[PDB]
Amino acid sequence: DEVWVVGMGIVMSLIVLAIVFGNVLVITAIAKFERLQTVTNYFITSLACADLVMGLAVVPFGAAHILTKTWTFGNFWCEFWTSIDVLCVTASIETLCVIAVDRYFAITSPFKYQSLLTKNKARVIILMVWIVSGLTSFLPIQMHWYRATHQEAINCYAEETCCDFFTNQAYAIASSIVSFYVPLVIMVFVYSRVFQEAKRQLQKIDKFCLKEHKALKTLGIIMGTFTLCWLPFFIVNIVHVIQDNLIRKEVYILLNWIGYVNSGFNPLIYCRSPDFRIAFQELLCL
Amino acid sequence: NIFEMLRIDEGLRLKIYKDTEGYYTIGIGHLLTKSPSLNAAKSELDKAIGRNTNGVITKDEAEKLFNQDVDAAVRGILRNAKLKPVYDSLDAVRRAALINMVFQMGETGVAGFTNSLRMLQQKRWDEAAVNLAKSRWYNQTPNRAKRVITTFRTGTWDAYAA
Ligand SMILES: CC(C)NC[C@H](O)COc1cccc2[nH]c3ccccc3c12
Repeated sequence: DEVWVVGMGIVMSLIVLAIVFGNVLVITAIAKFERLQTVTNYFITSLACADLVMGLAVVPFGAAHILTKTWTFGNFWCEFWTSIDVLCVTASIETLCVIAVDRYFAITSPFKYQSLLTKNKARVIILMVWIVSGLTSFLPIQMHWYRATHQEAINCYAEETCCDFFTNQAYAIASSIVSFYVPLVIMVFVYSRVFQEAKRQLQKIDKFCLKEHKALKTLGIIMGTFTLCWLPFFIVNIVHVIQDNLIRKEVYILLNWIGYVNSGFNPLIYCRSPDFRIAFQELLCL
Repeated sequence: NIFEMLRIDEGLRLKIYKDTEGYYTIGIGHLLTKSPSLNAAKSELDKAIGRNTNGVITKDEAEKLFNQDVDAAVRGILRNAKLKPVYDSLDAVRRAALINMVFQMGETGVAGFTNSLRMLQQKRWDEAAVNLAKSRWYNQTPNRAKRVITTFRTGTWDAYAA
């Protein structure tokens, strides 16, 4: 169906343009305005960077893969591409986790709603996040530790026109737990405690601004969204590790692409903040 | 087009490998030689190429060889007295399907079906498909056979692209 391929081309093009446009907007707004410069928005900058790399580097080539029903870019770029993908997701979840922890230690310090870390510490933390992310993504992928030993996967690897991710049960489990699950549980617990704290405060005596609680609600929204988008995918991984082919490939791809679409939700979620809204409408010449 | 068809069905491999028969093959469906010896395959290859490949070749080169093989394929199909009449009565699409069948099964192998060719030349598709579905080729590779057959009945690329 050429008509179908064009329709999908238009849809996913709108998608990519949406992602790039949005995250670019976020980054520009955060970098340009001094009012928007804080540890939290530095982490948000890292996140929008991850989603941006997702927009430019990964999503387009995936779209091309599905539309053309084959890989035209060669094995080298296939591998590097996958590396980019896993790297991005890992870095993202780790970033959100770091944000959660930061908010926890910030709300509960004797001085309240104030985050003890200065600027050069935050940058260091982000750098480390990306380092360990690429350490748990690129290395395994560049060392071919994921590669399955069955003839199908081998044929797909040696095949230049075939890009498909095949993982031995071990890599599936280990990588999915380390790169996703652990930091997920961490984030959930920590930020739950953060909401508990926020509630123990808001009911307490004055004065502590409501805007900050709204901000906690916002971050809570980013995290909730991310987890809700990527969860079905990472669940299915373990599903196929236990009993493989219990779920159709198409479905897998679908959930995969849900996780993808998640990358453009953040820019729209940050609109909750009056600051980001003023900034946005400012850069847009409104 | 046809190149896309073959590029899909057979597949494209950058490095030398042994085919389903154990023979040495590289690029798209290009047979270096039939022999357990990698050195003979290397000789054949270097003779087909400009310089020593060691068994590794570029995408471009692979395409060059594929072109030589398609040329030789067309020439063969034309020279064969049995296949000639059928290929002349087939439209470009079904011609491509045929060239596929000749790529995979070779001249003789394809000339193996007398009635299939007979009816293909008679513009009777369904029956022909019914004949090709009971074949050995279909049983061996039911996927490629189903796609090619569907290409014969439909006379369109709808089997290879949606
Ligand atoms: C279509 C492909 C190339 N992209 C897959 C997912 O988007 C994200 O992949 C991951 C990100 C982070 C950790 C991961 N562990 C895995 C285990 C199996 C499959 C994917 C992943 C994975």
